[PDB]
Amino acid sequence: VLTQPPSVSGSLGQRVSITCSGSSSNIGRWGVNWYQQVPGSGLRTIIYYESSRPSGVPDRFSGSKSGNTATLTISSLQAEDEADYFCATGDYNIAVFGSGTTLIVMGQPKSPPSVTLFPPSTEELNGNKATLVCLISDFYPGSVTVVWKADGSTITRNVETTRASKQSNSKYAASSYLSLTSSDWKSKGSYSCEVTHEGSTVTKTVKPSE
Amino acid sequence: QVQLQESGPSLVKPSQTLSLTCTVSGFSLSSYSVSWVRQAPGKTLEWLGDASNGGIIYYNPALKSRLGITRDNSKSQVSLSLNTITPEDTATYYCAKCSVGDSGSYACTGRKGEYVDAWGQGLLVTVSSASTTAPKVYPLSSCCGDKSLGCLVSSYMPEPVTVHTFPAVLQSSGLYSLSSMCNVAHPASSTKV
Repeated sequence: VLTQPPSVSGSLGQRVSITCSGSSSNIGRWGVNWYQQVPGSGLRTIIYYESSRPSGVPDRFSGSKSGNTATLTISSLQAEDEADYFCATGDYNIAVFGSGTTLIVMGQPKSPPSVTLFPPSTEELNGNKATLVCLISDFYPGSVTVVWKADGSTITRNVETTRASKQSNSKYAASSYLSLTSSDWKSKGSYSCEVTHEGSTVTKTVKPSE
Repeated sequence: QVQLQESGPSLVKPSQTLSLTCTVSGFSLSSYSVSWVRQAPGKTLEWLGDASNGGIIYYNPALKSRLGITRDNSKSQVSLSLNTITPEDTATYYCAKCSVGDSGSYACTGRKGEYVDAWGQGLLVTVSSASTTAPKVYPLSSCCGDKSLGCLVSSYMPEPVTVHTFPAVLQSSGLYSLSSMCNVAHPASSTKV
């Protein structure tokens, strides 16, 4: 396996580069290719051999090789470059890949988390089960913490929360669920989804009266 | 244009055989090599094997005892079978079109002009004993008084599902659930809503 830095950071417009370290039997012997992978999507080849660009790949992307290390450079970082990057070549009898680098775009301003907390439905309670859905949208950075309350008391019973995601606006999103029974939702008077974000709580609450 | 489509069961039980087919179009397998690679969740890429335009099959020696790859130019298909699977074989499986009939190295690398010029979309195959479950979907509204819609595709298996949609969560029930900011589509369950 070729070694790549786990992450590289830069702000918009900066020059950033990503290295790929191997040996004389791979990077030292063969050309080196690079693949771009946007989170959730597939793969795209952006550089091959030395610094060749497939059609459609802008000239901001370039590559070079020095000894047993290959370097992928973005001369001016843009927002659509936030993705993972993998180097690729061959060894004696196998294909080898780099361990991958997440390219992080830093220097962004903060945004408040939009929380539309929803109660379950009449079909769910007729099948005696309650699914509280706490959706969180548009915040930077992505390190929010959600604490559920039942009339003002901590809850860790049946709490699953997707970690910080990334849609398409250079921000982060997350969803949290409360998979409790029918009586458990009808018992208490009010449940709340308390979301923390850099020292800011945006609590929402619907009570079973409606 | 050029297109590569991965097909096969996306949920296989451990110890069974995982089989996939890549059907290609827009180009002839007599002209270009085709590679299979996979990416386990949150991990890097792993090479499975290559199938050159001359019928030569190159394997990852770490997987050769379980791996078989076949190439049918007449049907424009390159297939893979992987037996004796375990959850370590859960991955997104990609086929890929090489720019040449046979590259100097493996997985379409090596010499000048040799690169993957078209990637498949990938097919996530989950290795698990769970049963294929079509999701129970409901609407999500907040009609409880305010001074001011989402979907509830819950309890399905396996991933993925297609619909601001959120990534799914793995509840303790062993099933997946997600929501969106309604048309949901679970290809493994064959159901549409």
